[PDB]
Amino acid sequence: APLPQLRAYTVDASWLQPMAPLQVADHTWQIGTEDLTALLVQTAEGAVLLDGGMPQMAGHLLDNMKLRGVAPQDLRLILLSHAHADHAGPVAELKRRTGAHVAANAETAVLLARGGSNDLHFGDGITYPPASADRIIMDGEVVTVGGIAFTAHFMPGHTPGSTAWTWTDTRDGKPVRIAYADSLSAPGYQLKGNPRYPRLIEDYKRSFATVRALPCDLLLTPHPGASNWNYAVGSKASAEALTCNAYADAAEKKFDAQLARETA
Amino acid sequence: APLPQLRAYTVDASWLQPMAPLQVADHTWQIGTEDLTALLVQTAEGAVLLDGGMPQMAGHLLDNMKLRGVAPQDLRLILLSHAHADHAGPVAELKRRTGAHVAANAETAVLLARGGSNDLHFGDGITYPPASADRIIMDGEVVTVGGIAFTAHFMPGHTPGSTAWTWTDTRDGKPVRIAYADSLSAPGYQLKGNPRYPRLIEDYKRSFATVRALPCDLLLTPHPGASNWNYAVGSKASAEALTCNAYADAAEKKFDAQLARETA
Amino acid sequence: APLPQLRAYTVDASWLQPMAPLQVADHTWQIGTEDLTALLVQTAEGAVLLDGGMPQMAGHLLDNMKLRGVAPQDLRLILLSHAHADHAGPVAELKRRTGAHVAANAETAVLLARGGSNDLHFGDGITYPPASADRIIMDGEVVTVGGIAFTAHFMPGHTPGSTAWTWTDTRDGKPVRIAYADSLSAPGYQLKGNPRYPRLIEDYKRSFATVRALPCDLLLTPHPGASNWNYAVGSKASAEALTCNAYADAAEKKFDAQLARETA
Amino acid sequence: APLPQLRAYTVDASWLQPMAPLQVADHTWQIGTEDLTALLVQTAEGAVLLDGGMPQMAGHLLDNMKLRGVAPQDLRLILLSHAHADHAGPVAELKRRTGAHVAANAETAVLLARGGSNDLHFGDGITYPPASADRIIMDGEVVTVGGIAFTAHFMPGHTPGSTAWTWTDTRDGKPVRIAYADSLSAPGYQLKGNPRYPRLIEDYKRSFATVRALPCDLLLTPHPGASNWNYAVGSKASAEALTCNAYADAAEKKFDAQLARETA
Ligand SMILES: [Zn+2]
Ligand SMILES: [Zn+2]
Ligand SMILES: [Zn+2]
Ligand SMILES: [Zn+2]
Ligand SMILES: [Zn+2]
Ligand SMILES: [Zn+2]
Ligand SMILES: [Zn+2]
Ligand SMILES: [Zn+2]
Repeated sequence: APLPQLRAYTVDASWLQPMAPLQVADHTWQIGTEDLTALLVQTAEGAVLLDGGMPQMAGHLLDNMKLRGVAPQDLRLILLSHAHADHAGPVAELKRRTGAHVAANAETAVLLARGGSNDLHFGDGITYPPASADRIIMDGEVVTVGGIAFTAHFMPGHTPGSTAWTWTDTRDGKPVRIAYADSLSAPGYQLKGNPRYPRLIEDYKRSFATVRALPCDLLLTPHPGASNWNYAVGSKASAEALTCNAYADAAEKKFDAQLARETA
Repeated sequence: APLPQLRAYTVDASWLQPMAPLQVADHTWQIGTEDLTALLVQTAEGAVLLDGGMPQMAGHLLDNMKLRGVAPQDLRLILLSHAHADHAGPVAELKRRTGAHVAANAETAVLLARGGSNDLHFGDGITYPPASADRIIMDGEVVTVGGIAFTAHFMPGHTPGSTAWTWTDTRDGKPVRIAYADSLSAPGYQLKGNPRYPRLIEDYKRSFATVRALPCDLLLTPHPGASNWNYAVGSKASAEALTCNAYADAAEKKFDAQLARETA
Repeated sequence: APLPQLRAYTVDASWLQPMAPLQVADHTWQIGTEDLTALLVQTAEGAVLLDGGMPQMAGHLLDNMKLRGVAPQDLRLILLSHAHADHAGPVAELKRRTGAHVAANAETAVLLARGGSNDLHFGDGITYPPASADRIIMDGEVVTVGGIAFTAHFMPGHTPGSTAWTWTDTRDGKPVRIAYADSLSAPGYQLKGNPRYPRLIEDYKRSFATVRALPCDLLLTPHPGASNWNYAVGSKASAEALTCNAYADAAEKKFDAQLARETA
Repeated sequence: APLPQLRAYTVDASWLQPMAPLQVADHTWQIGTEDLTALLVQTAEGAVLLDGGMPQMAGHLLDNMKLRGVAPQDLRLILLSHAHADHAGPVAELKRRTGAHVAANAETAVLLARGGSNDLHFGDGITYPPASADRIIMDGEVVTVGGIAFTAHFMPGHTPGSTAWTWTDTRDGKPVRIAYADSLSAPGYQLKGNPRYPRLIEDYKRSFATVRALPCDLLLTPHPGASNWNYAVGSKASAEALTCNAYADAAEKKFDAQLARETA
């Protein structure tokens, strides 16, 4: 009986279903797949990418950038929600092909640098090509590109380095406060007495409160279904989207129920 | 008028004054200099080093280990308070010469990896040879070597990755709770509205409360004068040592006064 | 039509077929699988591992070390032939579980650090958990553990960092010169005018001559079939093994034929 | 008697003497100091920097780029001769302030990543802020920016990763072959039987032959005096410059004399 073969990270088909750019605000565009968010922000001094999706999405992202008039060398910065394979997947290839820099907090930087391996909960089950962060970000630090200011808000739990990003765009010149909040799920995590993450419960509980207080007129999430976006229906995509409060409340109720189940 | 020459990091002579090993408890020894702490813990399965001091102290540390019967290959693990040049200085050389591993949190790992350069407050003024952390530690995580359990307690402020370490030794078989608490100083830091560390004040304030609640019968600090140790007087070294409460209280009063001065 | 799913690196079953330790010489043991070499060298000051095989072989290797009386903390050093997933696969996990250091040349170190990704020929098709090299080795440099001296011989081609290792063991006290020579295959490589490896042909040709001149009484290779070893037949495993000259000659004839085919 | 204080890397004043940009060819400019080369190549798609000089030269380089009409974000790529502090000094700061990428061979990448520490000959005596290489280059590989093609030629000896760069510029539309050849000095090196560089002599001897055969109408070197440039005399700076043959011949004669002295 030989040792088992390695298994690939397979995902639902809708995560891999390309879509054309969908405008979110004057400078902000969804350019990922129907079920994975990847936000392009276009400024007068270059573009910013927030998340990339799965590793095989690199070519799709570059195609959608080209549709927006963004050449590979116009991509200045890549920001991340968290460094799991389904959001940071293509970062290594994008850096090689664009010359962009990556900015991340220390926790995200170290997980990105090992390609998602030795994950606190998944081990080596979900890996991707490693990448190096070029700028280390602190909680509340402001990153500016072309006059648009992105503020980082640390929200540990789903990963130690999970981060929300806020910025103000316009909608026909009128200001709109966008919040790109990270996942608050704990998929199959051991929550209580986890030797690799002893303070996991306390971090999640603080993070629910962080998300509740974000300045936000429009909430988006790395998995669009988590904030009730439907990228497939085009102009009506944001009709049913949740507020920050409703997203945090829904996430905390699932968390408390999962914690009670684990206890029992 | 040419550009200025580079300047070396020069320190008080007492920081560089070697001393013979001083026993702290049954398994725990101070083996650094009169004014820089470096703790050796000897177990049945190898030795642990907490801090190393300045870069030029590598040979002294190895000599003092040899006096304790610890061969270079018996050093299993290096733990750190924080990754400034006067505590993590010799880590790169010690790893090369012993085969030890380094364990650190993500913040300390990334600062260690750039040799203290691009420091949030010191820039490139105080650098040292870079080293890589082999094990990333989470807050409250327990590291065990030879049955002795070290628990990490994150106390950000002096650096983002500043860490206290606690363990229980014996004194002639009777248990003694040791706390190696990091610095709580802010030497020349901009505290308020610092763009590189927006939440510095909140982190320090939480850290004062963390240090107050450490389980501790005997407090030690990377700079021994900060907890009123006097390594030079041998057996009487710990006579005047502060409690955790007194150390945190004294540190917070200096912090509040410095913050009021900066305001004015 | 969605993007393709990621594909796992699947290998022949015999590569994953565990075997008990097979003695090669007084201090040297094959402890990998029937079709992947992993050599354990036991000295008076600890053990050395040369190669590890596939990522999922970490537990098997630790089990076979335990059968030899080698505890996890007795493993001092890991050396590599080359940093493809089928030889460096488990290195990251072995370092975490043993405290060993890894020594490698600069080329191997950088490929190991990206987990085999962005391979000059395979792209991201064959990746594994990244690891960091602790000691960088130069051509002809001698690494000594417990009195046993390993000499590195660079033989670029299969990877830029491909390395042969030589050492002298005994067979009942009588000296035997062992050569662990790396692969000389070019599986599906573009050899001529390769933009990522412009001097590939010149490097292979020099490497054939390097292997021919190795001091060698007993040749072993990362893939045992390449030097006509048969690990499955126990005591007769080395009966048909090739000399260094015959291995290099056979490899060069395959290389020249492949190069003529590519031309045509 | 305390341990010695750390010593700073001090250099001759002329190495730190700023100068205004000096045109070398239609697209190529010397923008470093009177005694340290730093070449700016301006293309239609951004600028390339070859070497930076000492760590404290970062601000000067950015000022001289601005005089040439090159904004910080127009700097696309940094190439290096070798990763000693007097040529790679400011690379870390330049990357942070420009968003440029660094391309280097594996040897140079690993020395750059440790900030020049653990140098084969200098130990930790001459360090600088570490930086990460973003693109790894192979011997003979071509790097293209804005249509201008740079070819790497490995010339190990002064460091293992020492590299010459060649490209074709114009002088009023007429082609001129430029060679930026690395140092061939061995300042205070142990050449024979060096345990850290066993094949040093063979590498130098091959490198002399590599430099002799470079395609070259105009030779430049990281230290301008080595190829008889005089940056201080402006238009006459290149009057007495050596050919590639004369530079290699002069370097080999010094090398042979130094080797005979070491023997005696
Ligand atoms: Zn996730
Ligand atoms: Zn996800
Ligand atoms: Zn400090
Ligand atoms: Zn200090
Ligand atoms: Zn291979
Ligand atoms: Zn193989
Ligand atoms: Zn040099
Ligand atoms: Zn130089």
